[PDB]
Amino acid sequence: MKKLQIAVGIIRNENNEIFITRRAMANKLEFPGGKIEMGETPEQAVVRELQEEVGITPQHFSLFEKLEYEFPDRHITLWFWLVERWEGEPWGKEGQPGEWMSLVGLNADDFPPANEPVIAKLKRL
Ligand code: NA
Repeated sequence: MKKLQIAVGIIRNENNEIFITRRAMANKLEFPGGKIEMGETPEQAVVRELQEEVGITPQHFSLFEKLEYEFPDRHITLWFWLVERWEGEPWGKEGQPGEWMSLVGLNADDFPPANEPVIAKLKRL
């Protein structure tokens, strides 16, 4: 039994827009994120992952949602962090250009199914 945990960043600006990436579900939207390494905490992981993939250092953030998946010999945990303040400007730092999408025009169906409960929550408030 081993764990695989993913730190996910929900970067939201002042205009209720979120920074998302598009995939080449050939065009579904996704949140930036990556694996939490051994010896690294969930908070340290989302900061590092965003610094590496998006070019920002999250300063003000909180746990927005936590999803668990139990498969044979593997437990998966997705940590979704709502990032409201940061240093830097999001961009395709490692070739993964993202884009700002307003929540008013976003549909959960545009994201892979795992994101459903997160999008619903984002659009409520
Ligand atoms: Na990574």
